[PDB]
Amino acid sequence: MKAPVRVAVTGAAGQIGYSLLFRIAAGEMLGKDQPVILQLLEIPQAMKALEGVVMELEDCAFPLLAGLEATDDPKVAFKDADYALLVGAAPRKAGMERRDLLQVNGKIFTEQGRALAEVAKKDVKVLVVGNPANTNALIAYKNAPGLNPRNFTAMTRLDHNRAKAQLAKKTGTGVDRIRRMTVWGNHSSTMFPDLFHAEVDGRPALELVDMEWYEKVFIPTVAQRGAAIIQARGASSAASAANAAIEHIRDWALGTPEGDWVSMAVPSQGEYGIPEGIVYSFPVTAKDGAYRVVEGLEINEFARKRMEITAQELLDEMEQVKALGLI
Amino acid sequence: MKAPVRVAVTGAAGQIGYSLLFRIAAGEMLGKDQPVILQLLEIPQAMKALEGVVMELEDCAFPLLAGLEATDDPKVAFKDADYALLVGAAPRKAGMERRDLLQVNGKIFTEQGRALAEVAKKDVKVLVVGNPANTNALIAYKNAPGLNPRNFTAMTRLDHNRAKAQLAKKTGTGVDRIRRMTVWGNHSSTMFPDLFHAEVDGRPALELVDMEWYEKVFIPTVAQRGAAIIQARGASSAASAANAAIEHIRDWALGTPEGDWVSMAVPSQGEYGIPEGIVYSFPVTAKDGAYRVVEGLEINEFARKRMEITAQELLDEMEQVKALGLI
Repeated sequence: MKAPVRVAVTGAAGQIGYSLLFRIAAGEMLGKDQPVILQLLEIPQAMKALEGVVMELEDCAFPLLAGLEATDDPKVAFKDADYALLVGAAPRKAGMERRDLLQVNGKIFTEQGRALAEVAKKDVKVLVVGNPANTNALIAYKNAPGLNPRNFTAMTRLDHNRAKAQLAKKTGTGVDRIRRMTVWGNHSSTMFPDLFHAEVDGRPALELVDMEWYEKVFIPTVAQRGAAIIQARGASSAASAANAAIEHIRDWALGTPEGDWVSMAVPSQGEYGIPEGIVYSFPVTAKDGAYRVVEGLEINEFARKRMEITAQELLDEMEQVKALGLI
Repeated sequence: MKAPVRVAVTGAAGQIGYSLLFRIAAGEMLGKDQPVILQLLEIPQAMKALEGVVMELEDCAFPLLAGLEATDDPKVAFKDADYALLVGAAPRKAGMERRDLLQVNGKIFTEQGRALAEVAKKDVKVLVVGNPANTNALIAYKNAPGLNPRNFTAMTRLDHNRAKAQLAKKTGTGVDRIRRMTVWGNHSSTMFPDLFHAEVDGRPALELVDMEWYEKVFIPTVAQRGAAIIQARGASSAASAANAAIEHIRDWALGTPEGDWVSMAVPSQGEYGIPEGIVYSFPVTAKDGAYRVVEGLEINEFARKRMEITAQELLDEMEQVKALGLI
């Protein structure tokens, strides 16, 4: 009954894409009643592999996959796109410094931001997964004239889900009974998982766990989780990252649970005193395709300090891209 | 919410498992209101990697995942299991002939067959994906007296889904409009994709495509599809295989659509003249945990010949394993 929506995904032949595309086609991201047209983008040298991915999707015989297209041209992939997941970023080259990484991404996201502004739906919803997510999203929307900056977001949902999982394990309760978890700031190590407003069965989390555990165990464990996965499996956490990306888009489009909220890195408008422009993770609720930052939360010194630290890291990264003339 | 069911999966840390576990935990296999308890099995050397997979699953914060346990002991993994997906088989390393491979698979499935008979639910539904699927299932059920042999099946759903995709592509119609596809016999190359009863938008398939294309293009392409994916992506088609595995269990536990059927390799009871005992793919309809071969179908010589050839291959494999003292 519903008309198909176009979903563009970059870095389509990579690991996250491999764990992501099949669930999207299965209807797990936008609803089992929502047909989807996948428009996949890859760099020229990965087009053969992308064709392999296309064949696997066809071999799933998905009743909701209304269309499937592979290309190496952003203007074709983003054509009339309703949603865009920017997964592909700059590969970690050898003998390459951090700054050098920034310039490569700068070229990638400036071009993609331009393509989007040129051929996608004016209200296209964008999620940046490629690292560094927050700054890449910044570069993208700053280079997307005519489009709504607020429709450019970055992912922190994996960190958010990881936090919920740790709290559940600690308190011995189902993760499904955990709500109001918050991750503030950058996608990086300065990211701040907030338990001050989180609840376990309706009870404040800090009534179940002490501050020492929170500061000395919870925070560092959430921040190091990605590395733990790598040390154990010998590969990055692509499957859980893909799940988080799906949930990020899903909750944004279909809505958040009543009385709960999720984490999304979005362009700041000064909420909580956070500098404008930088893509910062905030607690947010969503309804009918629009999100809103949850304001009014009490912020104590402990949280304040960590929120400012991550904000400053984001300001620093923003300074660097400005210097490089990317924005 | 239904009471939780226990789903055992072997080779849990491998490629198929990585594309399989998350969708199962998401409710894609048994329904969005059916809680699941994943009991994962791996070989001792892969237990660390499996712990990594366990962490990624936790990090998805799945509301339906009521339990999660990793082990290297089949008696622990299959304990009270309602479903068992046997994915892990013998790894083919250099210096191993067919006989060598059959020996190790023989020990693997005799042990798992015995473990299932000893600790799993009496009505445990078993799907064998590890190759050679059909023969491994035979070894498994023959070594599981006490358990319904019809409960031991082998997968042909990927071949089935691939066949539907090719027909859809050729006729230029949505794959959702393709029904009554059938794959008979062995999981291997002698596998026979039947187009004589298939319909496209209600019309007989052979009315839209000719026999020349069927024999010279359709059959070979479906048979070589797995190799085509490897050549394009550089890796096996684990995601589409996991999808097929999910649909195989899903359509069995829940049910097949009205007026349609699917393909499943199951212990023959003499249907269509197929020797008794060998796990052979047949067209089947299913309802709430029980399937039935679609008998009474008109079989032409073109199909008979191929059904006969693939059946002979299975007989020979059965004789090979019998001579090795595995059954």
